[PDB]
Formats: sequence, structure tokens, C-alpha cells
Amino acid sequence: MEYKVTPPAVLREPLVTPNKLLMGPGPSNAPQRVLDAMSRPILGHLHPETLKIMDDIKEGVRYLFQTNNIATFCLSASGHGGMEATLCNLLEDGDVILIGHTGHWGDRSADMATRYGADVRVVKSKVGQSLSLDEIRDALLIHKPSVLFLTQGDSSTGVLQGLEGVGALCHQHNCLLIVDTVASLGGAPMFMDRWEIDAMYTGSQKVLGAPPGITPVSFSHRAVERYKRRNTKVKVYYWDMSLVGDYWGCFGRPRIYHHTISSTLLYGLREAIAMACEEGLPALIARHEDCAKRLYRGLQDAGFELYADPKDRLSTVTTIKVPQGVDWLKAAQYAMKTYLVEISGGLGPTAGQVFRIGLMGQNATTERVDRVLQVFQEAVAAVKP
Amino acid sequence: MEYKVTPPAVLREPLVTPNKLLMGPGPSNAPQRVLDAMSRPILGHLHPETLKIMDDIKEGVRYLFQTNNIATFCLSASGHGGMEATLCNLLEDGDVILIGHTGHWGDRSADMATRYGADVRVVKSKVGQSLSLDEIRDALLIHKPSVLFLTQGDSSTGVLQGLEGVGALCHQHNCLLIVDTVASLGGAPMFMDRWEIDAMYTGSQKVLGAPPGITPVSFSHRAVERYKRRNTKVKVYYWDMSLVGDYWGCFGRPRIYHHTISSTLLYGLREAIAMACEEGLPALIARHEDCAKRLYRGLQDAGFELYADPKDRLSTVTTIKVPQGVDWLKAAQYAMKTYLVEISGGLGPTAGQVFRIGLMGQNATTERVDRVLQVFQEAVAAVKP
Repeated sequence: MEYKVTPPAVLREPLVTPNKLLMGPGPSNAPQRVLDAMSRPILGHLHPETLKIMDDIKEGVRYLFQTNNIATFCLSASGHGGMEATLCNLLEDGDVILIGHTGHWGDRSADMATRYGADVRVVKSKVGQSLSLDEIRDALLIHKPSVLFLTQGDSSTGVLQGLEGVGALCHQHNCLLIVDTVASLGGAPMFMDRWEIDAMYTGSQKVLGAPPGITPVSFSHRAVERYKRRNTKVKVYYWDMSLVGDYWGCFGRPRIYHHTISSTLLYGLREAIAMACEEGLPALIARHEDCAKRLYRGLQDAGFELYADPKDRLSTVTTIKVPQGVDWLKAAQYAMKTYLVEISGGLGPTAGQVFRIGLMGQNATTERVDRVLQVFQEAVAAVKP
Repeated sequence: MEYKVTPPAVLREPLVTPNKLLMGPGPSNAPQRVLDAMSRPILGHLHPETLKIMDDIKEGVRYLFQTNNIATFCLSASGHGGMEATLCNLLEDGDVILIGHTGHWGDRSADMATRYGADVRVVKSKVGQSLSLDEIRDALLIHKPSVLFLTQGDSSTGVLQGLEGVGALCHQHNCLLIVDTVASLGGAPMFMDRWEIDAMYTGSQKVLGAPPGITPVSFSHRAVERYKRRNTKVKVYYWDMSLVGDYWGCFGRPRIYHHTISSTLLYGLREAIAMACEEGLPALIARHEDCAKRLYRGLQDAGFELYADPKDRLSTVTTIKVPQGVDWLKAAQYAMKTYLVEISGGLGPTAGQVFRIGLMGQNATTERVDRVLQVFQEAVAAVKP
């Protein structure tokens, strides 16, 4: 019996995972409590104890999102999967969607919407700015979409998009409002129901500090009604709102087999969410806002120039212009080799033009602000002509 | 300023995760080494230490699969994600796909294929049997598909589908062969390249005993060529072979950002794959076959009746007919309440018809076989007249 491929020598070496200060825009450092929880034994996907953990997670995301939506659950996918499922469920071929573009995430949602067969329209912000309510209204009137997509915290540009009045306006025009809060939840106000948002998701690895790979989502009654009026099945079984909602106990129905949830990731997320709910939103958001303000002061004292408009800044991700003369990638490598601290470059329209420093979860403390300020400064000084 | 939803009391309680013997068809009990590795700190999704782990995983999957395919990687999704991606990438609207149905997985693959816009044909095995080559050949001739989908180990019926000569036959007729090995890999022979299989995936949580949620996949040169002649983009960015392949270092292009992989699931999977590679395929699969043989002798001696034809049995999942007068659910509950041991009912077409005992990874040992034999018999005797 002949085996042309042999057992890899590489796998006889130990697994190596250096412990780093992750001060890029994500993932953030997991609290030790969430790491310890991910050593717990595996559970069956339909076991009562798993379902209880899932039930507890739902309450926690409703608190974090500030929603009472019955269709609140998590997707067994990284944060992109929230963008996929939201678009996949709420679009049919030819539907017109308006993308509010405030950075990379406008490009990515436009791409997915087009892959799903929608008629994609885009309104773009001014550079380093959010979209105004006027700009949103004007584009809505022009395009008459059935879905408007906005990113609350665009992590490529470090920009926080204001949301008040936008859901109400959409609903004057038979439009659903989808909002990405992956980078913004916990670091800026969010009230899903109050702001009349129809679909929303965040990530597990940003402010929460859970492992990447499971993503909380919620759909309003209006979004559920849209799903119910579809003429065809959603294109992906794996994302189908009704089926994963049933698995997560949301609607009238028996819990059945949809897929095997990762109980490991459930454990870390549940613990991450319990930590956040224990701090509470007012203190959690104020802590990130206050660390950002400390960072701005340190950066601006040192002669650095910030990318985003001062009125439009996202506390969790700070974009900073790469100074004339500096190789951003060399600066990044210097900080990592010398200190095991991560500083990042840009994303999409800001690739090569900015650094991005994340202040998220475990990392949004005055001590870690000071540490990243110190090492960012040295790394740039070390590579500058 | 007003929080209508209050921090949940439920999340103030300890997280509880009982340590059970998972002798259902998955997940299986994780080795302590995999649980330990999942407390390791998170890493950046594009850090060299993360890419190294991915590179090492690729080598281990090529070993396990027996393939040299360059397009080998893992999807950030549970096992259904392998089915989704394999179908998403290799099908365009109207493509004829033939599903070889040997149980539930035939229904699920037909469902996804139809959702993706394909023209779906089905050829169904005899009850509790695999498809014969002649049955496959006849169906190929009737339908002239461009893809054939088989499930090597159908865990709903406990049936192992024979694959020798089928990829060769498909290729004589201008057809790709996709194979699900989620339940069979490590428990039955598999030689991806030797058997001329064009796309294949397995699960992390079955024989491997990693956490659920990341799924090894591979695509042959012919599959890659099919992808390249598409005239439409694949519907889901999250599953796009060429983009996840680039993130995984497969095609000679720069690694870029596609999505944040889960560090935690990489660590558990890496370690589970290293362990399986250490044991080696000959010994791994013989161990699962020998344990199944012991289980069969124990079951039949006790007067139980096996569901799958004796020539078509899958070692890792044994379907046993529910005896007349036994409430299978009640029996399952008795075993869990008294011993914290999981035994399962059926799935799709075998629902209400069978118990399923999984012998996978850590649980394919003579000791655990003896344990499940003992608890199963006791559970059944407890609820029977």
C-alpha cells in the first residue's frame, strides 16, 4: 500500500504563537478569561448546554446592539459573513441597493451586492469624512433603492458615520437600512431600534476581544418581512436567516440541525460578551472615546497628522498620515521585531497612505495608549531619513 | 443616553460546559493537546506566524487527502461550508449537476446546488447501500452532467460509497467529481489524486477531533481550469476559490486581506492534524475499522440489527435500527442523564429510524467502544418493555 504524500516534517515541530500587543485595527488582545474558556471541552451542537450558551449570547447581543429583535443570532463566519448574510437574505436579482461609501467597506459591500445580482449604486463621502444626512437623502431620492448600506465605523479610513434620522428617512421611502458595526460597536453610541436600523452585525475580535470567526447579527421585523416576500430561496443555505434563526430559537419553531456551531468560539464569545455587558455600554464607549482622545493628543504633540476629519473620527481605529520620507512597512517591522507590538498600514483607498492604530477592548487603556505612542514614535524615528 | 435593554442577569452566572463522551456522529472529544492549544494568544490574520501555521496545515491536509494540489486550503466555515464553496465555485446558472444520493447529504447538496442556480439531477442508491459503478455510469449517460457530487461517508445512513474508477469515468464524459469526506476521512481509504477526484473537503470535528468551524478543502487542476473559464463571478466573495487561495499562498500571487481567519481554530486544527499525521493514515484508518468491527460484534451478539448493508458500512458512523417498542429519544436521554454519554438518533431519511454511534478520533478505542456498547444496551433495556 503506497502513499505518494508523506507525513509532513513541519508538523513534528511545536506550534509557535508569540504573545504580541495587537494595536492594529484587529484582532485585539483576548482577555485571559476568554482564552481560558476556549480550553473547555467540546459540546454537541444541539445539546441543551450549547443551546443555553447560544440563548445567553442572544441576550448579550440584544443588550450591546440595544434591540429587542427576535431575529438576533450569530453567524458561523468572520465579520465578512455578517456582510454576506445581510446582503444575501435581503437582496433578489435586480433589486437596487445604495451603498454609502465612507472607505473600503463601501467597495466590499458593493462587490458582494453585485455578486448577489443586485443593481448597485454608490454615494461616496468627501475624503476622510462621513456622509451628511443631505448627501444620504439626495442619493436616496435619486436612486430609489430598496436597501441602503452604511458602515458605522469604517476601519480603512478611521471614520464614524452618523446615523440619526437615516432609518426614519429610509422608511419614508420603502427602503431597508443595513449597518456594519464591526469596528464601531462598543467604541461609539449605537441604538439599533431607536435609530430604526433593519439589519446589523459586528465582529467578535474588535472591541469584544473574542476570537475571530463568529459574528452577531440582528434583523428587524421589516427585514424579516422582506425575507418573507422573496420569490426565490436565498442563494446560500449556510446564511439563510430563517434556518439559522430556527437553529438559534428565534421564531416559532423546533430547533433543528442546520450546521455544527463551534462550541469553542461560543465559549470565548459568551465570555467576551459577559465582560462587555458587565462594564456596560456607557462606560465601555466612554473608555474607548477617552483613550482615542489621549492618543490624538500624543500623536499631535509629536507632529503627526491625522487622516480623518476631526468631526468624523472613529475612537477604535485611528488613521494617521505616513510622514514624508517614511517607509511605513519598515516602521511596522521595526516595532514588531523590537517590541512585539503591531502597528498597521492602511486598507483599500488608504493602502500605503496611512498607519492605523486600533484602541479596542483589552487595548483601550491609558497604559496601552502610552505604550503604542512610545513604540510608534520610536519606529518612525528609527526609519526616517 | 437611555438604555431600554439592560445587562442580562444570565451572563452573570458561570459558563457551564459538562465534559461528556460524544459517541454520536460528531463532534468527537477533542484531545487535551487541542484544547490546550486553543488558549494560546490571538495572532494577526496576516502575521508571518499565522501564515506559517496555515502553510503547515496545507501540508498536513495534502497528506491526509493524498493530494499534491496547489489549490489546497481551509474555509472559515463549518463542514456545510465545504459543500457550499465546492458547489459555489464549480457551478454557473444552468450547469447540470448529478447528485449521487446515498442519504441526507444527497438532499443537502441538491438543495445548495439548486439555490446556486444549477440544473440538478439525482440518482439514488438502494436503501442502506452505496451506488454501484453501473448505477453511476447509467446516470452519467442519462444526464450528461458537468459535475458529479458524491458523499464518501454518509453519516445519516452509515454508508461508505466506493470511489475507485469513478473520477476516471467522470473525466471520460467531461464531468468534474466533487467528494464529501467530512465523516469518512481518517476512517476509510482515500487517495484524492489516485482516484481522480477534482474537489474534496472534510470536517475539523469528526475523525480529527478539532473544534468544529474550519474546513479543509482541495481542488484539482481540472477544477481550477473550470473556475478560470467562468463568465460570471462566484456569488459569494467569502467562498471565492481564487481569493481564499491567494490568502492561503496557493497561486503565486501576493498574500492579501480576504477575511480575519480564526487564530484559535487554526491552533486546534493544526494540532489535531499534527496528531493524525503522527499516527499516519495506515494505522489511523485501521484503528477506526477495527473499532467498528468490535462494535458490530457487540451489537449483533446483543441482538441489535444494523441498518447499512454489510458490504457498505462506514466505520466512523454506525446506524443501528431502533428496536420495536423503543423510544429512541428516551433512550438517548437516559444515557446522557445517567452517564453523560451521547448516543444519537437519525438524520434526514433515517430520522426516527435509527440510532447512530460515532467511532471517531479520540473515541475510536477499544475502551470507548466497550463503554458505548455497555451504555447503549443499558439505555435501550431501560426504556423497552
